[PDB]
Amino acid sequence: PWFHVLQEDERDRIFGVSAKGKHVISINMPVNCMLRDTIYSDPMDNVKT
RNA sequence: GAGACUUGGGCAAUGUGACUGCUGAUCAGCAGUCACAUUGCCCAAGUCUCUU
RNA sequence: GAGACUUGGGCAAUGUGACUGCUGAUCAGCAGUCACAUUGCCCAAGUCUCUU
Repeated sequence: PWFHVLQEDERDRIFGVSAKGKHVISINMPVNCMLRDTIYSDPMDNVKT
């Protein structure tokens, strides 16, 4: 899986004010994989969790 | 070689636990220096007025 | 000399400004290093099947 970290502007562009200090990441699949769409994460602080 | 099992070897992926340094951001607490401002003590110094 | 006026300078208490350094906390992040797990691939032979 290809994970793309979402910077601050896209965070509150797609999510609420909670995405200010709490990071958001994305999940991206190849077309060969069943999913051809992206998956987004819960706005939350540390990337590890 | 393949199908499967037995053991071993090779590679890879991903995750987990621990350690040593390295910086980042924010916040509190402390010291020192320099400068400006207020008025006064204030003498120097020139000008000017009075006058010495 | 008195006074006006100005430059020269320290001193006086007091005010504010700018800079560096010092200890202390939290969070995040980096580069290393060891230890364990699963998954997948490959190969070897043990066993047999299939095929050259």
